[PDB]
Amino acid sequence: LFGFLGAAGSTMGAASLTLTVQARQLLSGIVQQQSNLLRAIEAQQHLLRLTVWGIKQLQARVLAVERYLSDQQLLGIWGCSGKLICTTNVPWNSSWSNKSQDEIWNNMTWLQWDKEISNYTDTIYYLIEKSQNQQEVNEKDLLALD
Amino acid sequence: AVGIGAVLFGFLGAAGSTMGAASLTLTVQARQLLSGIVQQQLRLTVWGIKQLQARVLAVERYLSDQQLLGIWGCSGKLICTTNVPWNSSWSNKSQDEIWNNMTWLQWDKEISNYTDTIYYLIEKSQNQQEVNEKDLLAL
Amino acid sequence: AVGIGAVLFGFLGAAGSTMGAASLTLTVQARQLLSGIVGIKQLQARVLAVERYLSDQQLLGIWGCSGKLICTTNVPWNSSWSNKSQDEIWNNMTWLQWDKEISNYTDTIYYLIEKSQNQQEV
Amino acid sequence: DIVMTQTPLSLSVTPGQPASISCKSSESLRQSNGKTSLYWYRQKPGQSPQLLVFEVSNRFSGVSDRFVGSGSGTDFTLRISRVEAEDVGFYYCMQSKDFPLTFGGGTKVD
Amino acid sequence: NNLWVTVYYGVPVWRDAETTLFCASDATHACVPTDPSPQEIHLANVTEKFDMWKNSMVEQMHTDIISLWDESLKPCVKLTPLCITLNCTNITRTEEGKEELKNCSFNATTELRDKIQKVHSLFYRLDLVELNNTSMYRLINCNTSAITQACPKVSFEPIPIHYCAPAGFAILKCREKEFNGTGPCKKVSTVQCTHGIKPVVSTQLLLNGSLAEGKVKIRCENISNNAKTILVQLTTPVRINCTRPSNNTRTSIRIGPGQSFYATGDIIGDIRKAYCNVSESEWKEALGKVVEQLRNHFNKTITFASSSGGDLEITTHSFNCGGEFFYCNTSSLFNSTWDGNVPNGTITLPCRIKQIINMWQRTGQAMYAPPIPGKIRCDSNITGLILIRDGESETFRPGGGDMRNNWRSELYKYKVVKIDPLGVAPTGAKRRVVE
Amino acid sequence: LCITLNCTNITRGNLTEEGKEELKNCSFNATTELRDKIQKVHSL
Ligand SMILES: *[C@@H]1O[C@H](CO)[C@@H](O[C@@H]2O[C@H](CO)[C@@H](O[C@@H]3O[C@H](CO[C@H]4O[C@H](CO)[C@@H](O)[C@H](O)[C@@H]4O)[C@@H](O)[C@H](O[C@H]4O[C@H](CO)[C@@H](O)[C@H](O)[C@@H]4O[C@H]4O[C@H](CO)[C@@H](O)[C@H](O)[C@@H]4O)[C@@H]3O)[C@H](O)[C@H]2NC(C)=O)[C@H](O)[C@H]1NC(C)=O
Ligand SMILES: *[C@@H]1O[C@H](CO)[C@@H](O[C@@H]2O[C@H](CO)[C@@H](O)[C@H](O)[C@H]2NC(C)=O)[C@H](O)[C@H]1NC(C)=O
Ligand SMILES: *[C@@H]1O[C@H](CO)[C@@H](O[C@@H]2O[C@H](CO)[C@@H](O)[C@H](O)[C@H]2NC(C)=O)[C@H](O)[C@H]1NC(C)=O
Ligand SMILES: *[C@@H]1O[C@H](CO)[C@@H](O[C@@H]2O[C@H](CO)[C@@H](O)[C@H](O)[C@H]2NC(C)=O)[C@H](O)[C@H]1NC(C)=O
Ligand SMILES: *[C@@H]1O[C@H](CO)[C@@H](O[C@@H]2O[C@H](CO)[C@@H](O)[C@H](O)[C@H]2NC(C)=O)[C@H](O)[C@H]1NC(C)=O
Ligand SMILES: *[C@@H]1O[C@H](CO)[C@@H](O[C@@H]2O[C@H](CO)[C@@H](O)[C@H](O)[C@H]2NC(C)=O)[C@H](O)[C@H]1NC(C)=O
Ligand SMILES: *[C@@H]1O[C@H](CO)[C@@H](O[C@@H]2O[C@H](CO)[C@@H](O)[C@H](O)[C@H]2NC(C)=O)[C@H](O)[C@H]1NC(C)=O
Ligand SMILES: *[C@@H]1O[C@H](CO)[C@@H](O[C@@H]2O[C@H](CO)[C@@H](O)[C@H](O)[C@H]2NC(C)=O)[C@H](O)[C@H]1NC(C)=O
Ligand SMILES: *[C@@H]1O[C@H](CO)[C@@H](O[C@@H]2O[C@H](CO)[C@@H](O)[C@H](O)[C@H]2NC(C)=O)[C@H](O)[C@H]1NC(C)=O
Ligand SMILES: *[C@@H]1O[C@H](CO)[C@@H](O[C@@H]2O[C@H](CO)[C@@H](O)[C@H](O)[C@H]2NC(C)=O)[C@H](O)[C@H]1NC(C)=O
Ligand SMILES: *[C@@H]1O[C@H](CO)[C@@H](O[C@@H]2O[C@H](CO)[C@@H](O)[C@H](O)[C@H]2NC(C)=O)[C@H](O)[C@H]1NC(C)=O
Ligand SMILES: *[C@@H]1O[C@H](CO)[C@@H](O[C@@H]2O[C@H](CO)[C@@H](O)[C@H](O)[C@H]2NC(C)=O)[C@H](O)[C@H]1NC(C)=O
Ligand SMILES: *[C@@H]1O[C@H](CO[C@@H]2O[C@@H](C)[C@@H](O)[C@@H](O)[C@@H]2O)[C@@H](O)[C@H](O)[C@H]1NC(C)=O
Ligand SMILES: *[C@@H]1O[C@H](CO)[C@@H](O)[C@H](O)[C@H]1NC(C)=O
Ligand SMILES: *[C@@H]1O[C@H](CO)[C@@H](O)[C@H](O)[C@H]1NC(C)=O
Ligand SMILES: *[C@@H]1O[C@H](CO)[C@@H](O)[C@H](O)[C@H]1NC(C)=O
Ligand SMILES: *[C@@H]1O[C@H](CO)[C@@H](O)[C@H](O)[C@H]1NC(C)=O
Ligand SMILES: *[C@@H]1O[C@H](CO)[C@@H](O)[C@H](O)[C@H]1NC(C)=O
Ligand SMILES: *[C@@H]1O[C@H](CO)[C@@H](O)[C@H](O)[C@H]1NC(C)=O
Ligand SMILES: *[C@@H]1O[C@H](CO)[C@@H](O)[C@H](O)[C@H]1NC(C)=O
Ligand SMILES: *[C@@H]1O[C@H](CO)[C@@H](O)[C@H](O)[C@H]1NC(C)=O
Ligand SMILES: *[C@@H]1O[C@H](CO)[C@@H](O)[C@H](O)[C@H]1NC(C)=O
Ligand SMILES: *[C@@H]1O[C@H](CO)[C@@H](O)[C@H](O)[C@H]1NC(C)=O
Ligand SMILES: *[C@@H]1O[C@H](CO)[C@@H](O)[C@H](O)[C@H]1NC(C)=O
Ligand SMILES: *[C@@H]1O[C@H](CO)[C@@H](O)[C@H](O)[C@H]1NC(C)=O
Ligand SMILES: *[C@@H]1O[C@H](CO)[C@@H](O)[C@H](O)[C@H]1NC(C)=O
Repeated sequence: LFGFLGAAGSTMGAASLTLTVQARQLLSGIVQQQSNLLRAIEAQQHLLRLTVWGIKQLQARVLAVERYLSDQQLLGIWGCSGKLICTTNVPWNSSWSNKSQDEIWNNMTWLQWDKEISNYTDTIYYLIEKSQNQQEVNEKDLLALD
Repeated sequence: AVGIGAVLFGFLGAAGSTMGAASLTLTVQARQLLSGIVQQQLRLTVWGIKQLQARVLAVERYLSDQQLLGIWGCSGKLICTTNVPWNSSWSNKSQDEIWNNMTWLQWDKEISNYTDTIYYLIEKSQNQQEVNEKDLLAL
Repeated sequence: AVGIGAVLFGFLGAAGSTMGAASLTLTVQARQLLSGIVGIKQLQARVLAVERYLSDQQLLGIWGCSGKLICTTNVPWNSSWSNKSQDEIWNNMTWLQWDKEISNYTDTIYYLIEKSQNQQEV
Repeated sequence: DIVMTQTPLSLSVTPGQPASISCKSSESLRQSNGKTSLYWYRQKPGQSPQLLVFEVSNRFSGVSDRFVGSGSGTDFTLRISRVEAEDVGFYYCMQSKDFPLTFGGGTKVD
Repeated sequence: NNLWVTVYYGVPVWRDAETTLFCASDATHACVPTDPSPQEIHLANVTEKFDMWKNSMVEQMHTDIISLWDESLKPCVKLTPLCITLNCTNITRTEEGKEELKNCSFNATTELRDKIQKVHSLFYRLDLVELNNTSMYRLINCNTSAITQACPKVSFEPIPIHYCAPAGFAILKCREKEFNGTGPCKKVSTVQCTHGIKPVVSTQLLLNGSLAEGKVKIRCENISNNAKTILVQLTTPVRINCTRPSNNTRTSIRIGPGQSFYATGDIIGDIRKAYCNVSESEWKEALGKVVEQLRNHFNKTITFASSSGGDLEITTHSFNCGGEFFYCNTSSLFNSTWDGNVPNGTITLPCRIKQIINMWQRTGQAMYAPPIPGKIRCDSNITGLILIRDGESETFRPGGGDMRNNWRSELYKYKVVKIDPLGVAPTGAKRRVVE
Repeated sequence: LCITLNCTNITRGNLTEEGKEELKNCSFNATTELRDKIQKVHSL
C-alpha cells in the first residue's frame, strides 16, 4: 500500500494505518521541495516579454499556497495541530450515519465515505470548533483558580 | 425556492455583545479569515487582476498574525496565557469592569497605543523561556 | 519635532555579539522575514516573498520543530563536523563565523535531522 | 538648524487697507506625519504672545477672520482682510519641525 | 556523555545575494511616490568586505532609469509624418553662429488630409543629412528610427530616488570616511533605505554629485591591468557655468488631429554660440590634488591627453540643463604634463547642442527634444572625473563607455544581503525527550 | 502591401521547368523610408 494514494481501494481500517504517506506529500513535498521554480525565473528574465506560461505559474502558486493553508488553519481551530489522528469530545449523532463499525471500518473505503457524509461535514465542523472553544475557556479559569 | 431553517452563530455576531461572552465565539471569526467568497464551485481582464490581488492580500494578512502567534508561545491555540505581568499604566480598570461590562471595540480604542509595547514583552519572555527549557535539559 | 526615548533590541543588533547572547534576540529577526516595508510583476514580487517564508516553515514541520524558536533533535553531533569546545562556541564565536565553519556540512546535517523523524515509528 | 525669515519690518498705520505679510523657510517643514509646522503669533507689547495659527490655513479658536495663513511647500503667506481693530502686537513665525525651535524675527504692529 | 544537534530559528546570519529593490521618491509607472524617513542601526564587531566593482545595485539602477525614460515617451507625439525632403538654406541676418544653423522649409501634413501645409523651421547642422547654397537635406534617423517628440510638460529634472529593502533582505553601509571601495570595513550599519540619489545623466565629468570630505579619493577597477576606467572623487567642487546666449521663438505647427510639432521660429538679435566658463585658478588647483594621488597608484610622470576625433557622445562633455543637451569641447581642460617634482583668467569651452538625441547608447529610439524659449543659463559643480588609461610615462584620457560608472560613484557605500534564518549548533545533553 | 499589383507570368529540355502556373511575377509601387519617394519591386 506504500506509495502516494496507494491505499485508495483498500478498506478504511487498513487505509488509515499508512497516513504518513499522504501527510508528507501534502506538507513537505509542495513548497519546500521544489527549487526549480527559481530556475525558470531567470529564463523568464532572458526574454523581455511576459509569456502565457508565466501567468499560469502565478495561478499554480497561489492555488498551491491556499490549498496548504486552508487545511492547516482548519486543523488549528481544532485541537489537532501537528498530528494525524486526533480524538474529540463530539458525540457521534446517529442521524449522520446509523451504520455499524464493522461495516464502516471493514467493508467501506474512504472514497465511499466521501460520497456518504459530505452533506453533513459543514454541520460536523461547527461542533468541533464550538467544543474546542468551550474547552480552552474552561481550562483557563480552572488554571486561574488555584 | 428556499427557506430559513434553524440559526446558529454568525460572522461578527458578538461584536458589541460584551467581553466575556464574545470570547465564546472566537472560532466564528477565525474561520472567515483565509477563504472568502472568492472561491466558487479569459485572461487579464480588469476584474481578473482585481480578483487575483484580493487572493494575494488575504494570504499576506493571514500569515502576518499567524507568524506572530508562533513567535509567542501560542501556536494552534485560541486562548493562551503568558508570564508577562499586567502593568496598570497600560490600563487601570477592574476585573469586573472590563469583563461583564466592557465590549471589544471599546477595549480596542483604549489600549491601541500600548500594543507595540505589550507585543515586545511577550516575545522577550519567550526567548527567555526557551533558553531555560534548553538549559533545563542539561542534567 | 521628534525625540528619541529608551532603546531596546534593534533589528540585527546582536549580529556581532557572541552566540550565547545572540540567542536571546531570536524574535527580532523572525519578525522581518515576511512583513517588509512594502502591475503583473507587482504580484510576482509578493508571491516569492510568501513562498520564501513558507519554504522555511515547512522544513521546520518536517522536523519536530514546528512553532518554536529553539528546538531539539536527537541526532548526535559527529565530532568531525566541528570539534570545538562548548565555551569556545557559545562564548567566543559569532553566528557569522560559525556559518562559515559548517557551510560545507549543512546538507549532511539536514539529511540526518529529517531521517531521525521518520525513525520515530510512533 | 532651520531658519525662518519674514520680510516686512512693521505694519502700515491705516486701519482701512489690509497688508498681507509672509514668512520664508530655509527648508521644507512638512513632517512625516503629513502635517506642517508653520505657526503665527502676536505678542502685544507689554503682554505675553498668543496662538493664532496652528497649521497652514487653520485658525485657532476665538480668533477673528482676518487671521488666515496660506502656504505651499516652502513658500508661505499670511492673508489679511478687513482690518477690524487696533490690536497691536509682535508678529513672528515658528519652525517646529526639528530642534531647536526657532521663531521668526519680530514685526511691530501700529 | 554525548553531544546533540539543535536547530535555532531567527539567527543573525546573512549571505550575499541579489534581489530587486523597490524605487521610492521624495514626495510613476515604475517607482512609488512615498517619501520614507530611513533609520540606521549601528552594528558592532562585524567587517563584511564589499567589492564595489561587482555590485548588483548598479545593474538594477541602470535598468530602472532607462525604464523611466521610455515610460515618459509613450503618450508623446510620433514624428514619422515629418520625414520629407527638406529645402534648406543658410541663415542671413557676435555673428559666429550662422554656420551651424540652417533655415529649412518643408511641405507638411495638416489637421485635414487632402491639403498640404507649407511651413519652415531652423534646425542644426548636426541634425541634418545631405541627400544626393540651397540644397536638399533630410533628418538623421528616418533611416533607422521612428523619432518621437519629447512632451513639453515633462521636465528633464533629476529627482532623487531612494532604494528600500524588501522582506527577508537587508542593506548594509560602511560608516567610515576613508574607504577605498573594496575590502573589509570595521564600521557597518543596517539601514532601511538609501540616501537620496539624484539621477544626474552626464559623461566625462560628474556633475552635482557628492563630495570626498577627505583628501581626494581615486578608485580604479582591478582587472588584470587597469586599462579600463578610474574614478576621482574630488573633494573641493570646481564650479562650471554653462549658458546659451540667444533667445528663441517657438512656433507650433499642427501635423495631425490632436498632435502638433514645436519648431523653432526666429532668432531675435544675436546668434552668439553656446559655451561654458571654467575658473582656471580653481581648476589647476584641482588637478594638483589629483596628480599627487595618482602617484600613489602609479609613481610615474602623469600627462593628460584628449579624446581622439570621432562621435560626439564618446568625446565631448554631454550633459542636460534647462531642457537642452550641451555637447562641450573639453580639449582645453585636459592637456598637461607633470614631470615629477595663482593663474589669472577663465577658460572658454566650445559647446554644440543637438535636438535629435539618441540616448543610452542604443539604436532605434531617437528623440526630438523641442526648442526652449528664452536664454538658457545654468550652474553646476564638478565633483568628479571619469578617466581611462591607455597602457616611463602613462597618459590618461577622458572616460567613456556605459553610464554605470555614474553609479559606482554613488552606490559604493551600499550592499544588499539575504538573511538565512536557520542555523544548527552542538548543544549539550539536550536531546529530544522520548514519549 | 494591399494595393493593385501589376502581375504577369514568368519568362523562363522539358523537365527543367514544371510549376510555372503556380508562381507569378508581380510588381507594384512600394513605399520607403522617405515619405515622398516611391519605388517599384518585383516580388514573386
Ligand atoms: C546641477 O544643480 C544645479 C542646482 O540645482 C542646477 O541648477 C538649477 O537648475 C534648475 C533646472 O530645473 C533651474 O531651475 C530653472 O530656473 C529658471 C530660472 O529661475 C530663476 O528665475 C526666476 C525668474 O527670475 C525666479 O522666479 C526663480 O525663483 C529663479 O530665481 C526657471 O525659469 C525655470 O523654470 C522653468 O522651468 C520649470 C521646469 O519646467 C517650470 O516649472 C517653470 O515654470 C519654468 O517653465 C516655464 O517657463 C519657460 C520659459 O521660461 C517655458 O519654456 C516653460 O514651458 C514653462 O512655461 C527652472 O525652474 C535653477 O535655476 C538652477 N539653479 C542654478 C543656481 O543654476 C543644475 O541644473 C544642475 N545641473 C545638472 C547638469 O544637473
Ligand atoms: C564587541 O566586542 C567587544 C569586545 O571587547 C565586546 O565587549 C565585551 O563583551 C564581553 C562579552 O561578555 C564582556 O564580558 C566585556 O565586558 C565587554 N567589554 C566591554 C568593555 O564592555 C562587545 O560586547 C561586542 N559588541 C556587542 C554588541 O556585543
Ligand atoms: C562522522 O564524520 C566522518 C567524517 O570523517 C564520517 O567518516 C567518513 O564518512 C565518509 C562518508 O560516509 C566515508 O566515505 C568515510 O569512509 C568515513 N571514514 C571512515 C574512516 O570510515 C563518519 O561516518 C561520520 N559518522 C560517524 C558516526 O562517525
Ligand atoms: C526650394 O528649392 C527650390 C529649388 O529646388 C527653390 O526654388 C527657386 O530657387 C531659386 C534660387 O534663387 C529662386 O530664384 C526661385 O525664385 C525659386 N523658385 C520658387 C518657386 O521658390 C526655392 O527657393 C527653395 N525654397 C526655399 C524656401 O529656399
Ligand atoms: C512642396 O510641394 C510643392 C508642390 O508639390 C513643390 O513644388 C514643386 O516644385 C517642383 C520643383 O521646381 C516644380 O517642378 C513643381 O512644378 C512644383 N509643384 C507645383 C504644384 O508648383 C515643392 O518642391 C515641395 N517642396 C518640398 C520641400 O517638398
Ligand atoms: C527663413 O526663411 C523664411 C522664408 O525665406 C523667412 O520668412 C520670411 O520672413 C520675412 C520677415 O518676417 C518675411 O518678410 C518674408 O515674407 C518671409 N518669407 C516667407 C516665405 O514667409 C524666415 O524669416 C527665415 N528665418 C530666419 C531666421 O531668417
Ligand atoms: C561662475 O558663476 C558663479 C556664480 O554661481 C560666479 O561667482 C560670482 O563671482 C563674482 C565675481 O565677479 C562675485 O561678485 C559673485 O558674488 C559670485 N557669485 C556667487 C554666487 O558666488 C563665478 O564668478 C562664475 N565663474 C566663471 C568662471 O564664470
Ligand atoms: C575642440 O576639439 C577639437 C578636436 O575635438 C580641437 O581641434 C583640434 O585643434 C588643434 C589646435 O591646434 C588642431 O591642431 C587639430 O588639428 C584639431 N583637430 C582636428 C581633428 O583637426 C579644437 O582645438 C577644440 N577647441 C578648442 C577651443 O580647443
Ligand atoms: C594645450 O592646449 C593649448 C590651448 O588649449 C594649446 O595651445 C597653446 O596655448 C597656450 C596658451 O597660453 C600658448 O602659450 C601655447 O604657445 C600654445 N601652444 C602652441 C604649440 O602654440 C597647446 O598647443 C596644447 N598643447 C600643449 C602641449 O601645450
Ligand atoms: C563667462 O561668463 C561671463 C558672464 O556670464 C562673461 O562675462 C562678460 O564678459 C564680457 C567681455 O568678455 C563683458 O563685456 C561683460 O560685462 C561680462 N559680463 C558681466 C555680467 O560682467 C564672460 O565673457 C564669459 N567668458 C567667456 C565667454 O570666455
Ligand atoms: C504594368 O502593366 C502595363 C499594362 O497595364 C504594362 O505595360 C506594357 O506591358 C507590355 C508587356 O511587357 C510592354 O511590352 C509595354 O511596353 C508596356 N507599356 C509601356 C508603356 O511600357 C507594364 O509593362 C507593366 N509593368 C511591368 C513592370 O511589367
Ligand atoms: C506606380 O505609379 C506610377 C506613377 O507614375 C504609375 O504609372 C502611371 O500609371 C498610369 C495608369 O496606368 C498611367 O496613365 C501613367 O502613364 C503611368 N505613368 C508612367 C510614368 O508610366 C504606375 O502604373 C504605378 N504602378 C502600379 C503597379 O500601380
Ligand atoms: C543609414 O545611413 C548610412 C549613411 O549614409 C547616408 O544615408 C544614405 C541613404 C545616403 O543618403 C548617404 O549619402 C548618406 O551619407 C548608410 O551607410 C546606411 O546604409 C543607412 N541605412 C542603415 C539601415 O543603416
Ligand atoms: C484488491 O482486491 C483483492 C481482491 O479482493 C484483495 O485480495 C487485495 O488485498 C486488494 N488490494 C488492496 C490494496 O486493496
Ligand atoms: C438505521 O440503523 C438502525 C440500527 O442501528 C435501524 O434500526 C434503522 O432501521 C436504520 N435506518 C433505516 C432507514 O433502515
Ligand atoms: C461487504 O463486502 C462484500 C464483498 O466485499 C460485498 O459484496 C457486500 O455488498 C458488502 N456489504 C454491503 C452491505 O455492501
Ligand atoms: C444587546 O444589549 C442588551 C442590553 O443592552 C443585551 O441584553 C443583549 O444581550 C445584547 N445583544 C447581544 C447580541 O449581545
Ligand atoms: C486608575 O484606577 C485607580 C484605581 O485603583 C485609580 O486610583 C486611578 O485614579 C485611576 N487613574 C486614572 C487616570 O483614572
Ligand atoms: C456597563 O457599561 C455601560 C456603558 O455603556 C454603563 O452604562 C453601565 O452602567 C455599566 N454597568 C455597570 C454595572 O456599571
Ligand atoms: C580539531 O580538528 C582540527 C582539524 O581537523 C585539528 O587541527 C585540531 O587539532 C582538532 N582539535 C583537537 C582538540 O584535537
Ligand atoms: C577566544 O578567546 C581568547 C581569549 O580568552 C582570544 O584570545 C581568542 O582570540 C578567542 N578566539 C578567537 C577565535 O577569536
Ligand atoms: C569547505 O570545503 C572547501 C572545499 O570544498 C574547503 O576548501 C574549505 O576549507 C572548507 N571549509 C572549512 C571551514 O574548512
Ligand atoms: C583600501 O584599503 C583596503 C583595506 O586594507 C585594502 O584591502 C585595499 O587594497 C585598499 N585599496 C586601495 C586602492 O588602496
Ligand atoms: C555646489 O552647488 C551649491 C549650489 O549652488 C553650492 O551651495 C555649493 O557651494 C557648491 N559646492 C562648491 C564646492 O562650490
Ligand atoms: C528675446 O526675444 C524676446 C521676445 O520679445 C524679447 O522680449 C527679449 O528682449 C529678447 N532678448 C533677450 C532675452 O535677451
Ligand atoms: C617612486 O616615488 C619616489 C618618491 O616617492 C621616487 O623617488 C622614485 O623615483 C619613484 N620610483 C621610480 C621607479 O621612479
